[PDB]
Amino acid sequence: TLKYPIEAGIVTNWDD
Amino acid sequence: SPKEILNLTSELLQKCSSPAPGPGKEWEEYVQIRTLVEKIRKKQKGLSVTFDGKREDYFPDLMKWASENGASVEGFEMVNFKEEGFGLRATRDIKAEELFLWVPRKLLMTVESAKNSVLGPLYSQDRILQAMGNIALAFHLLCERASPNSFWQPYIQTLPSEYDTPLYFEEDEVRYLQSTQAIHDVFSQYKNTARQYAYFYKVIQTHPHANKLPLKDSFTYEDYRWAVSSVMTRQNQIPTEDGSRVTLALIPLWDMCNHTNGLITTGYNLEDDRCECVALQDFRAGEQIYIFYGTRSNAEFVIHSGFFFDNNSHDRVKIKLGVSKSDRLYAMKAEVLARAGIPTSSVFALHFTEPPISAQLLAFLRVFCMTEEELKEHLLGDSAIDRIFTLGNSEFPVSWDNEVKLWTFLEDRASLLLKTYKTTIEEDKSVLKNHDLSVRAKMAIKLRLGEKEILEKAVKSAAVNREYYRQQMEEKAP
Ligand SMILES: Nc1ncnc2c1ncn2[C@@H]1O[C@H](CSCC[C@H](N)C(=O)O)[C@@H](O)[C@H]1O
Repeated sequence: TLKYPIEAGIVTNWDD
Repeated sequence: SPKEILNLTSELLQKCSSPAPGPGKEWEEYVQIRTLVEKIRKKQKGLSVTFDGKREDYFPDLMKWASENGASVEGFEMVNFKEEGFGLRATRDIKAEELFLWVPRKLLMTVESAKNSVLGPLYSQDRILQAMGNIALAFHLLCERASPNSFWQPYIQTLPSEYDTPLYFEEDEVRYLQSTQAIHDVFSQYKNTARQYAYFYKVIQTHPHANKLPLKDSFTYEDYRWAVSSVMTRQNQIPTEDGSRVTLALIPLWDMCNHTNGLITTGYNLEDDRCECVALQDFRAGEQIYIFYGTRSNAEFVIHSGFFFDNNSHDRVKIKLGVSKSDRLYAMKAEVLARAGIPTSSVFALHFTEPPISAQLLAFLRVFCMTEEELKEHLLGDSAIDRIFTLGNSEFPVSWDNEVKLWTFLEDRASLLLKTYKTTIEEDKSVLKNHDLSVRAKMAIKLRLGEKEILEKAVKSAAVNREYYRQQMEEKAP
């Protein structure tokens, strides 16, 4: 459906 | 004393760069780190930049700025919604699937605009900034916040001044989460944030490519806690301008929408170069407009979004399972799992919504409980459908014996996890019912209660499946 769905506040890795 | 802060942050950097401590050492390490972070924080004067007046006073300027740069400002207005914070309220009836909100790329704060900003020189030299797009976005936000005439000033001045991510929890609010699964990710967040603050405070104060940063003057722990919390609660993945890759971004105006259950109805329109949001449902005039953020767990909503979402249909709890190398059948089980695409040891989830276990977990449990003969027969087969597709399907057991073994294991393991919690389900409900609790305390107690409700559902589901396959074996004629 959506070619580029946007997840609000998508979880990312913060372990540098 | 700037030289004292530099010495305290050097000490903080070293502490938060130690290896992970063993089992049962995590809480005391967190307390060790909180002690030093708080001593630094109480020696500093909060956020380096503050805005006089009320948060709502700045929303008109946000709407005007958004409108002048091509965004939608018609049909909704910014309103305070009590414990959900501010949000959008429809001014007129909005039909489901109607396009009502759009935000051109020029309004966004991205890793790309970070690169072309005053942070650019330091970005090109710092290894962490180049690797961590979310950290780069946090410093982009801090740099523009400290800039008097930033293009994004109308957006930054309407952002919250604090959040309910666990970074803001008091010690005893985190203590409510002792013996939960979620607390380990809380520990990690605190240690990561403290390490990053100490590292970058040293860099900003010493690196020559940071000499012109607006943060060399003032850069407090509260600044960095605010920046990373802003990013983790609001950041998004979007395609790059050509669409060949993806990037992280803050999306003004649209990110004022609060969350409800549903499906994602926001997507990037590359042809018109703008984010676009269609109505998740019919919203009548005067009703709050909600979107669906994503299929995240309540641990993720608490830790990364700073709220607990009641009746989260996607809620789940993490469980770690693996084959032991002490298992005399380790090699065969590892080979079957590899064929299935499953690691020998990994983190699975137990789900609130039926079924409590995914196809991946069911497949793992079946292989873990296979006899030597079942493993040999499985490896001898070569139908592509049998690598994983049937192996994870409830209606295609290896054997009724295998089912009884795996459900017995899962029942016992979920029961074991329940026994390790410091409180029971009804003790939690009594706290929530009879105690006056802060917002953050309620989030913590609801979170630990939710974990146990999922585990008890898994216990009962494993038990009824164990009983069912035991019955099928008993009813089989001799
Ligand atoms: N269903 C919900 N219940 C409680 N808080 C919610 C919520 N949905 C979103 N939020 C809040 O909104 C934040 C995401 S940004 C959404 C706008 C925000 N309410 C604001 O005033 O700026 C989250 O971090 C959380 O604090």
